[PDB]
Amino acid sequence: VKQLSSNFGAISSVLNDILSRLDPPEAEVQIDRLITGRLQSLQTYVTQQLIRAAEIRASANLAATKMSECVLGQSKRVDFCGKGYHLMSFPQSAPHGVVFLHVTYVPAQEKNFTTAPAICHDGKAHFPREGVFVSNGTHWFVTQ
Amino acid sequence: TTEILPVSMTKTSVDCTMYICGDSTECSNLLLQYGSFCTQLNRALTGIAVEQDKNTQEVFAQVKQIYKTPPIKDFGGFNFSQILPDPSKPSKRSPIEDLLFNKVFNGLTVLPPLLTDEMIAQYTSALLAGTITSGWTFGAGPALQIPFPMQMAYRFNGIGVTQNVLYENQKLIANQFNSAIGKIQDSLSSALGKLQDVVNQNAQALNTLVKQLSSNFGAISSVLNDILSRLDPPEAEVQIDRLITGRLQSLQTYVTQQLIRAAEIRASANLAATKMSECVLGQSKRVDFCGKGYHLMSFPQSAPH
Amino acid sequence: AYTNSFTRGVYYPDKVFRSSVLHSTQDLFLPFFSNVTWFHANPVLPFNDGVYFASTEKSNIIRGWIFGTTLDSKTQSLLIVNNATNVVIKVCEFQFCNDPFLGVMESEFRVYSSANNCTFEYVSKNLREFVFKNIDGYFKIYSKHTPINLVRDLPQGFSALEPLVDLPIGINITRFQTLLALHRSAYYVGYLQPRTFLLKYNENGTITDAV
Amino acid sequence: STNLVKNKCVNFNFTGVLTESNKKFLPFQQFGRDIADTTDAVRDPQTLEILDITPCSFGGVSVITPGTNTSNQVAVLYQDVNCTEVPSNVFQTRAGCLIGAEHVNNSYECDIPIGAGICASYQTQSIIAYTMSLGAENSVAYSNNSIAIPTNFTISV
Amino acid sequence: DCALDPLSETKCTLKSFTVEKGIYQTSNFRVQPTESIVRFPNITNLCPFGEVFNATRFASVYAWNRKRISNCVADYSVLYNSASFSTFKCYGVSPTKLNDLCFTNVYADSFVIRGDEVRQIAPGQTGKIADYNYKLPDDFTGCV
Repeated sequence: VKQLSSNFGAISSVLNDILSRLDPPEAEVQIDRLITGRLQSLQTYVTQQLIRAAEIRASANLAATKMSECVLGQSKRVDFCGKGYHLMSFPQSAPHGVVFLHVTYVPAQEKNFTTAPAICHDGKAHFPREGVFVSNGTHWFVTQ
Repeated sequence: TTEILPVSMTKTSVDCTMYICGDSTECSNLLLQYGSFCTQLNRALTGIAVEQDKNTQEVFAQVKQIYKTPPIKDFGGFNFSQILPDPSKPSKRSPIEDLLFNKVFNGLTVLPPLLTDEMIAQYTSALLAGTITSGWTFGAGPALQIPFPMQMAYRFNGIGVTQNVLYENQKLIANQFNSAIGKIQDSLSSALGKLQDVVNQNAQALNTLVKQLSSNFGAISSVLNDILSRLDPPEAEVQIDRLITGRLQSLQTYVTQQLIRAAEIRASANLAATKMSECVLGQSKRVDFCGKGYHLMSFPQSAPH
Repeated sequence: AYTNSFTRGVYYPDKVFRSSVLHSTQDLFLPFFSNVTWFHANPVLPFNDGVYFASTEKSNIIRGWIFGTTLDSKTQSLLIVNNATNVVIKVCEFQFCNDPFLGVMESEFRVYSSANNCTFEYVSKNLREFVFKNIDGYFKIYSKHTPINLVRDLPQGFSALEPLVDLPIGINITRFQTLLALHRSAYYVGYLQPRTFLLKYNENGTITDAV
Repeated sequence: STNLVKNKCVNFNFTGVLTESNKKFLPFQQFGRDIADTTDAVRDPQTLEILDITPCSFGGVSVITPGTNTSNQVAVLYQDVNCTEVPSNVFQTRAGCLIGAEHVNNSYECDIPIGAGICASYQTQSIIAYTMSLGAENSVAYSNNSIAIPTNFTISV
Repeated sequence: DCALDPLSETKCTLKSFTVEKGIYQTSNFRVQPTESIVRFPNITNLCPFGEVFNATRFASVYAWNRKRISNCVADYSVLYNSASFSTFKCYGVSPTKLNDLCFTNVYADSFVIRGDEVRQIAPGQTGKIADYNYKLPDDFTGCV
């Protein structure tokens, strides 16, 4: 809008100032200047709107994928639906967008123990089915 | 295998008046009639200059602490000396990183990246030290230290194969990994066209912008000291305005094409971020997302941009 | 006989200094690999769009060249003479003979018999390339004195003719001949063509290579 | 007019600082030029020597403020300009010259980005500058056969 | 007042009274390029204008003699202040500052015409003079 008050090398910025104190033959040469200017500015606006729309589009596409994969799923992907281990998500709207609440599980309060991949017994090697072999300092124990 | 991903390009700033007028009041006074084209141009160039840094921070800054490796290094068969930071090297970089950075005027200014090459190298050293010692635990909270053989048994379980297969084949998997990292050095030395292309594109665009300052566009000369030193102000306006329109057009074209290139560097940086999250901060079951085959682990190394 | 130039007659369009760049220009340049008329020591040759003149000789046989329209009186004629002393340039209506030359005692000078209406008057092995050109009455001569290891044969290599004299007289040159020293006690003729040349320069400003 | 004004951005009638050179020439060269017809040198018309015509000194000016709702103090960066030709605290940065901010030796998280590793903050009274912190530092207890296991936990959103 | 301090200039750039935290380009710094000096070798002479101007006689438009009057001080300031010539028609260049303007070579097409045939000679407009006697090309860069 603020471009509508520039001469661009014209003699006013009003078309009721160029037909106006000037005469129709010389009026073309001052109207065309205004026309070129205003066309340029309108084109620039439209190109920049295309360039901004291309980015709102990528944002919306990520929003779509994540609603597929975090509300409507549980995601094993690392750092796609929060930080930690993904449990669930909830969407909430926002004026021109969406916010999501990421519910994740975070482990805490570690304790260092000793291990080994394997246990020998009766001449055989045993490996844990779904855990790890830890020791309390004496007896060996399987944990998740 | 390797893969090259451009994350940033050069941040440039143009002084509209200094590119079109070149310190001449007559031109500067004629330029004011065009309104705020020069303001919209500076805005657009600042708007891409800032996002170039944002790309960098969203790719590399995925760690809270600066992890360091133990001084005594026994990884049960894996020797990672070619990808660890070397103290006697420039910028405390890794041997592989060394090879990567060896392979690849008038209102015109280039802004330095907020982040130096040293700090990117330290981000990588942190990520690397975290993955070789704690596995994927540091990417979900506490860095629980695990023996490297145990970590490799879990990634084997992750691809469906039993742990005994790694435990009875430790020394061979060891040698094959070492030999496969041995070929990377030579394969890269004999590769980073992705990176070379973005630099070449930005260079050619700057070069065309400067070369446009020697065209008349329908004027009598290309110098403002050849229309003010050779003609009275009345008739000079009808020749300066010609140079003005043409230089505005060329500047606008450059900025539009820079916005279009920035949109594509953004997409590349976003895929680098997602992949760092899925392939070094975790193990991807995604077919062909972190390599060809069954993904085991990834390791980031830095390249100029 | 005819011969084949390889990369010859590549003069500096003009002055300003240029460091190692590939400035592409477009001037009257003898096209790369042209057909140079091999002469031996002569008849009047046309001037047309400039004349390339490679001279391969040790003893001074080429004793200057005559230039002009009718190469005689009624119309002015640019005579460039070279003697045991120095160069005598003269644009006057002369009386050039059918064979304008000089003898070698040292009794010489038979070129002409008259010298009326004298507007311009100036007075003062080894391959000698020369480029003549009268654009807008400006006789820009270009020269390259590069010592060869042959006798009278065109060598293979590159040479950047450095601009020499420019005569602002304004004479119609449509023909030209060669003054030679006779005995009392081989040159090459090419024609320049509008040619686009990617001129590769050096940090010292020298055209080291061209395309 | 006068004689050679070596090393001065001057308007010459043979603008730019009249630095000198040591290049050669071929007996005729008039002035000097380079890529995109940029007058980068000249066969000096009088003493027949080479002088490099470097364009005049120039650069953007950036204003760092902690916000008018916190303070009205301001810091100024002259972009990629040597801090000796600007016209307290003057501090030289790979990104130009910074005036109005004192350089400290701590490292914090980045607040206002200057560049080349440098950020600025309204902390230490006045504007201060520093090399930003990548982060804190966690060490590890790796041996060859020792594991850590979490005992309690936390749900986060 | 947009020229007091950096903060006021920042306010003026943003067109606001509350600036939030960030970093804002505000203006440019340009070292003064003054002391205009002349290294041009002075010609220190005088171009004989009157000789090729108002002489004893002139030529016709069929045999106009172009006199090369150059390599001297071209004082056109004295021609302008004398104003003894009805027309000056400087097409291509400025005739007021033609004295200081330094060219490489200047001509002097000397001929006489009628008062109606003085308009005929023109860069573009053809006629009994500019198409049959003395033709003035459109690249005219001198002064009639």
